[PDB]
Amino acid sequence: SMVPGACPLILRLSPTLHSADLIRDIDAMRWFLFEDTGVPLPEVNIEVLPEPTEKLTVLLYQEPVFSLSIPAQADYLLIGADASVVGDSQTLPNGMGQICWLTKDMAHKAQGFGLDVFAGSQRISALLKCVLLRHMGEFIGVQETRYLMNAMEKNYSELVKELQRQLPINKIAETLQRLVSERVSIRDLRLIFGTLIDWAPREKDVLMLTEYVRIALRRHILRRLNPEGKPLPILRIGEGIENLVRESIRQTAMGTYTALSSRHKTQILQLIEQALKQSAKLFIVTSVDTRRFLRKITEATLFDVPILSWQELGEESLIQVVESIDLS
Repeated sequence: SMVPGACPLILRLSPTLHSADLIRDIDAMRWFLFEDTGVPLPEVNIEVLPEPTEKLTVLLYQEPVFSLSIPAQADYLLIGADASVVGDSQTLPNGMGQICWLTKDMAHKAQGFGLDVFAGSQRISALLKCVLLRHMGEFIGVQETRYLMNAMEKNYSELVKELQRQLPINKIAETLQRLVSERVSIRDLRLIFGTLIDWAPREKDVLMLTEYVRIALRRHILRRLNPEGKPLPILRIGEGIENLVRESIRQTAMGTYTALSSRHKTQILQLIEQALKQSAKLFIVTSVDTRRFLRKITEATLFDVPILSWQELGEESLIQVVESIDLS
């Protein structure tokens, strides 16, 4: 008893909406998260609250980040879809999306528009999943990279045994973290390990190895952003900002970080945020030698905002320059 080591993931439910064949739903949820994003997740212990408040809490390493109260009338949960039908709209914490509760007739009407709607137990799964995608970078450390590299040795022994003698594990783990953080799938381990073996002796910076590994997954990146090959509602950055960041980066040579002028950071942030309010959804483009720093700036907010570059863009990808930036 009193063993050290917190519990990874645990779900607290009121017994009014419990054991409605929830186990199968959460299984089928994680068995799909795995093949969607590669990271394998741990089992989900479920706790029963002797409570009347019909509440649910999802505790992450014995510390809470999601807790919601479901009204009695709630049913036929819809999640952040179009405003065609509005039964009851709601906003989630930390900007994790918006939900909407629907009536049966409104649910059928929504289904008519080709959307999807959940009811019964599957609403719990579709909400838990929405919670997890926001916190996928938590389940990748020095101890899970080892599990992946031990699973591989079944069929790729001579590849991992050759990757090991080029990098220490505490850099492979960092690279995988930097990748899965930006919602880039890592299910193709063969290609990542190959690209890491190629460039390892020529470079000792994980922050650069990540960029090189990122260039090589153009198909696996674009196929997800732009199904059926539609033109990209892109944006662009201003040459002044590009140059400013360019000289700021070299301000330090060893740490490889950029000296920050808040009297430029703040303006860049506000100007970008205002520009996105024009409904230019995603696909901010930038120079190759700055994308990492640009994402470093934004990650504090506006998460789920892709920051691509020209190298990740195919020679014949269909483009529409919808906006441009003037600050300098």
